[PDB]
Amino acid sequence: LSRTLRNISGRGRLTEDNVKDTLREVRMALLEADVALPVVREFINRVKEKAVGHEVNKSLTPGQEFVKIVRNELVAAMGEENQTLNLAAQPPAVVLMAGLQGAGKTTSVGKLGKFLREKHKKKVLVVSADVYRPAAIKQLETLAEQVGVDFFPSDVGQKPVDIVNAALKEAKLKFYDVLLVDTAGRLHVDEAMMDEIKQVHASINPVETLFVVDAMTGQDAANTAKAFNEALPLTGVVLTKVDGDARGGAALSIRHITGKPIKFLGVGEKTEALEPFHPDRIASRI
Ligand SMILES: Nc1nc2c(ncn2[C@@H]2O[C@H](COP(=O)(O)OP(=O)(O)OP(=O)(O)O)[C@@H](OP(=O)(O)OP(=O)(O)O)[C@H]2O)c(=O)[nH]1
Repeated sequence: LSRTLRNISGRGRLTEDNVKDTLREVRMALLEADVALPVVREFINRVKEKAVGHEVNKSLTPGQEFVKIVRNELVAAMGEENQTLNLAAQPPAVVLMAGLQGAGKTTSVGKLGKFLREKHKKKVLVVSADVYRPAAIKQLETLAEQVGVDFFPSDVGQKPVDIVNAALKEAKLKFYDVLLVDTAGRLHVDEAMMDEIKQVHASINPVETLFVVDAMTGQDAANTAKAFNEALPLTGVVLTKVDGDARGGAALSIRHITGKPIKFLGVGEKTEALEPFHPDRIASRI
């Protein structure tokens, strides 16, 4: 894939124009076909501009220089460096989970609770404002018991905004380092549901607003991301179901469309299947 052609120009000191055109065509084709990405035109142009600017042929290792340009533009396209959760402000840190139904929001709250307790030694509250989907509040409660985080009780009778305000009060009164807020989603982008997410965000003033999206959705993930970024000040993105996306380019798309970093990757169904996103790692893998 992107590996194979990039290997063929790993150590070729000639870099003839046909060799550049052939390498660029397959990277264009693999980005376009291997995944649902349509902004490849911008990536190829930047790689072409840098190659002319840095005079790759002048270098002792022109193919290595050309691949270095491709990797560096890939790392930049994916966010340059890992950005962590916004936990250096004043406790409690409020993290709002936003996204469509089926993206993986409830599972990700459990994943983040495990990650925050085991790695950052933090006290964590989880609350669910999903009074619309059936059994969802119990689903968070069960996940909280599995990951060792505390749960704030919620009921279908309550209205989402009231639930979040009450949990924030517990988080401040009991000195919780982190409050994780799970929210209801719809399966397509819905304005009414987008209006209620706005009121919940306004009430709790979240330090972190995380957009959870399914990589398997492909191009639709970027469109969903733009709509959420437009109506919410997204601080980060969580890409789920990576373990089941053979294509693998929802990542590059989202950072381009939103300008917001991917902070975490969901790589499975279990609570430990969370991995922090490192653009320089992932870029080297492919
Ligand atoms: N392969 C994979 N699937 C994921 C991942 N994250 C979430 N899922 C799927 O999402 C389901 C649970 O998360 P959801 O409750 O649906 O997420 P949301 O609906 O957006 O939040 P919400 O409940 O509305 O608050 C899981 O079902 P199950 O846990 O029953 O397992 P299985 O994969 O076999 O089905 C998974 O199907 C991931 O990282 N990798």
